[PDB]
Amino acid sequence: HLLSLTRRAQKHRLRDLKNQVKTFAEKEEGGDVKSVCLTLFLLALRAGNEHKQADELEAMMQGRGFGLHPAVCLAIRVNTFLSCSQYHKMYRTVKATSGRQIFQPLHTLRNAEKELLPGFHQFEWQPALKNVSTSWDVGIIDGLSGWTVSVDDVP
Amino acid sequence: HLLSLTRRAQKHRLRDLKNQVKTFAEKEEGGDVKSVCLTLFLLALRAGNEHKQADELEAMMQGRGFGLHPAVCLAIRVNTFLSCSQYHKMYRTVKATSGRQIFQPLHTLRNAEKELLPGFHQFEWQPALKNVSTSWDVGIIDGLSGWTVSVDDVPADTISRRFRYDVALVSALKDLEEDIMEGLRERALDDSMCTSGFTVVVKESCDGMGDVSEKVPEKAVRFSFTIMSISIRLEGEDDGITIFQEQKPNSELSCRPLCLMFVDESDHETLTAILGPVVAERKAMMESRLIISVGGLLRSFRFFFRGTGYDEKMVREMEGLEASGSTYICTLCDSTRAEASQNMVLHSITRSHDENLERYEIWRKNPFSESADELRDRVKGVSAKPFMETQPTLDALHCDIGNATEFYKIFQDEIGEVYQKPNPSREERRRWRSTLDKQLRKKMKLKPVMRMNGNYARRLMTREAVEAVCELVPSEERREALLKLMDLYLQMKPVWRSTCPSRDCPDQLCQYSYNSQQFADLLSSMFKYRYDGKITNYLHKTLAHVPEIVERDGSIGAWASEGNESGNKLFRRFRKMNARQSKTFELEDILKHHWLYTSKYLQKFMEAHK
Ligand SMILES: [Ca+2]
Ligand SMILES: [Zn+2]
Repeated sequence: HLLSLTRRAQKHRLRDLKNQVKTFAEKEEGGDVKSVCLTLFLLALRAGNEHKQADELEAMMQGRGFGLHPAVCLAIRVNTFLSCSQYHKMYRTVKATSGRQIFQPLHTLRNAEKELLPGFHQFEWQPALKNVSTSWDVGIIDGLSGWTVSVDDVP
Repeated sequence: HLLSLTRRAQKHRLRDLKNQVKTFAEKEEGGDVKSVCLTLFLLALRAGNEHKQADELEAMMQGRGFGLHPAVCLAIRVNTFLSCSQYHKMYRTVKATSGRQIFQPLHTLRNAEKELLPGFHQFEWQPALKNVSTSWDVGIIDGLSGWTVSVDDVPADTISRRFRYDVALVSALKDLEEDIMEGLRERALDDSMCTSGFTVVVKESCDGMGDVSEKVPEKAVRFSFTIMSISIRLEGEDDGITIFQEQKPNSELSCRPLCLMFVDESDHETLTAILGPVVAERKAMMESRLIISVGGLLRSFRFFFRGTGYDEKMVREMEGLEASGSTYICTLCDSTRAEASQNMVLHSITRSHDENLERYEIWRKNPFSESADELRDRVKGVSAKPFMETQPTLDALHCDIGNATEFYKIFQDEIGEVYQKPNPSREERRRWRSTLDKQLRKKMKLKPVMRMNGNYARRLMTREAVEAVCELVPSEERREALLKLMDLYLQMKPVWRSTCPSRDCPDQLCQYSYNSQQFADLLSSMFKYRYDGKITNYLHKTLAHVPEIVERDGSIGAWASEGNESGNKLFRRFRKMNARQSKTFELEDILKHHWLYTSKYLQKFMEAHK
């Protein structure tokens, strides 16, 4: 079996096959040796339904994503109701195993949405709004809106 | 470019080269089209000096499969209370975006788990176990155990779920197959040889839980066991050679649940009905020897069980003793309350299972025709029949709580004058409590608790907090006194709370005799007003039986029941997140999910090299 054989035995077992493939590739594609034998693999695997093999091979070759945009992750975390600490646990656990780190750490989520949250973009009005302050970078304010806290009054 | 066309486009171009490669593969390599192209491409990649991708594809179709192993995935699903549907949203999410899916689908988690749960690996008990079926594949069984449900009898109302005991044993031990073989190799012991001489020591714990905010009573009970140590016996002359000893026995992550019921601890009727088959298994398993395929070979184990994780309420309940302000305070010794304020230290361990059985006989047959109080005295507190054997042992954690509530009550008394005024009212007690609580908040920063949990007792039994309330007590002798008291207590504390005192604190053991004696003498002297004839029972256990127990049973605190108590916390979160939703299915689901949570194989991946 040419699977567990050394390099140069598979070499001279398949010299004629690789010669025929290189000749055909030079005949039709200018000579790109790699892309032909890569699609040979494409179709050879997709014959038996193991589409999973084909995906991970198109995963390696100029892959889209080792990793995810940090926004997609922040979104993942908030949309799976993940505790911050649990997600961090997961991040450490999924990074230590086969991790090139994929998920972003937590502290990069915290500055990632400073764009998603309110009070960020600059804006204005004309004519200037009435009875509304013009400061535009005010984030989350508690709604009491200036309650004159002394006790004896309406509390 | 061939990278731009459709796959039908491709086939219809590259048909003839596919035919050529298939025919040559037939005549020379066995007809293997797949491998012949894999190693072809692999060698054309190694033509360029593109070594790194040649390696990625080299480790890609062998050994490791997909991005991260399924078991690592099941484990993360478990270790984060991730709902099945939450997990699929994430799966779709991370897969659709840049994948190369990494996580595995649910139905492969659901198919790769049956390796972790009980009821999967084969075994055989030699000799045959007593009154236990021989099928080795029982999974989760419902605990009623064939109850004759007809209405007119006692009703089979109570819901329960449970494994068969031995199957859970074998599953958690084949889980420990990794570490036992690593212990076998690390010691450089023989592997194929010395297969029938293993020895396992197993701590089991039981406990119930009140005010389970259900979603029949509120209280729930959880019955669990833990693998303490594994040592070796073959081939003779010597003793048990330890191979494995639990590094963190007190942890929750090492506490394996077996049975869950929606029952209260109090009704004895329902508790014994459910937990009976279990007692017979333990008693029936003590004799036989286990035969398991471990480390590649069939091998034979023997067992020693140590029931130590019970609280005293249940320890005394489960042993026929009367509870709990009884005259016979000690579970180990026979002194009354009076006899426990007189003599603090000189005592000898007596109580066990079998004598309790015979003395119950003395109580039931009544061969000497004695009156009640004296039949009470001949048996020395043996009234009800023991149904279950528990090591006569002390629990660490609740001992700390008792001494902490006593010192809290003592501090409340000392702030005011209790040895001046021997009869105060409740007003001064609440009043004394109020200045203590204010003093505790200003100094040490600890708000009060309705009840002193263990961590507040760790912060309580320290010298600074004590000197912040010593400053309230005006007399300088009572002050210096309880301060010397606190110091003596702090020297003898790490003796019982440690895993192995013979190694971690040998010196407190050597002066333990003297340190406990000086504690008891100074208490009796400068406190006779309070400790005339009424002492609590943990104080007894700790002034009479600790050196003897820890010398006898090579370690203490390592067997407390804390590990199981804090796990109820997780039980609670598992009733919140993974509800079935049904009581019928829901206990089974908790057990399933919690058994997985407590596996070690999955905890090796939870660490991932820290
Ligand atoms: Ca308890
Ligand atoms: Zn005793």
